[PDB]
Amino acid sequence: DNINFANFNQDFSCVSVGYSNGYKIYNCEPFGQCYSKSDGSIGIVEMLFSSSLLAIVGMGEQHSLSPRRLKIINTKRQTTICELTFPGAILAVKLNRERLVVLLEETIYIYDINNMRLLHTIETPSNPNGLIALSPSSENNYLAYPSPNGDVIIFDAKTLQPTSVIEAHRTSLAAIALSKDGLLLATASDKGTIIRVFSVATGIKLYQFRRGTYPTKIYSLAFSPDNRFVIASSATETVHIFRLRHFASLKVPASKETKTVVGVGSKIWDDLIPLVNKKLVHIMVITSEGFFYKFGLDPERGGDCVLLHQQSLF
Repeated sequence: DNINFANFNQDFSCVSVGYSNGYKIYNCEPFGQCYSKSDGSIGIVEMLFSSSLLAIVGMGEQHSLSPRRLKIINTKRQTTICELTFPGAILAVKLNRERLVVLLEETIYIYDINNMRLLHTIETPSNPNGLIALSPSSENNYLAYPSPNGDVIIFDAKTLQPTSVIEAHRTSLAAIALSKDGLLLATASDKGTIIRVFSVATGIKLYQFRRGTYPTKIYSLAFSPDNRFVIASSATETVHIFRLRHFASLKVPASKETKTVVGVGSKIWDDLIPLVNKKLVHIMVITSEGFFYKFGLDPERGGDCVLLHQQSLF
């Protein structure tokens, strides 16, 4: 394909992948397949941390799979928890320990993941690019989604009330992300010149970073799990690392306008590199072509990140 879909789980410790003939789970550290399952064509396959709970959506209409349907399964018990049938293409599925959120182009569905009770529905301006962020923290259980121009609505998925409207950018968003603890929001507009970081709990703009001079498509934002860094990849295939312009950067070895998703490992590693050992933050890049590139970031010195490993998800 080489792949239909690939995403990190919530703490960047695994990657889930959908293919024309099934889905796989990979551990990031060390890299290797830890689950495989033959099936139909899989469009979305999302994890719940490293539990055995998977959320699965078909790519294309099949007998037992569809883009309009969500299957919640348990890999250990090898059972189906439920299936939910929606009135249109599922653009995104996000999860934490208290909530399941399902995104359609003009509707957000919020579930209690414990009993699968539909808790609340949100009608929205068209979100064809399927932008959404859901806090991995049940204590700070916030949901962020755009409301076009570049407004971001913050929603309290615990109390089911709106919290704030953040005027992130003048034009429509290209990318969005929340921190591990749910408390920081990072944004970029479709112009991708400026990256912003907001306090979710107060709406306060904490940071602002210039990605570059000329506009570009930002594919992906991510926080380090300690809130020390925010990362951004784009169509130029330059990935920038901003420490809360760049403290560090790296170049993804892929053609221009290759879509990427980025993640950062939670631990600092004592990598042996040409010899010295350097304690490095691991930045991971998944390309639409199914390539997995792991770079090492010097949290002290920054600069251009060394490529540590290339893997393949196919």
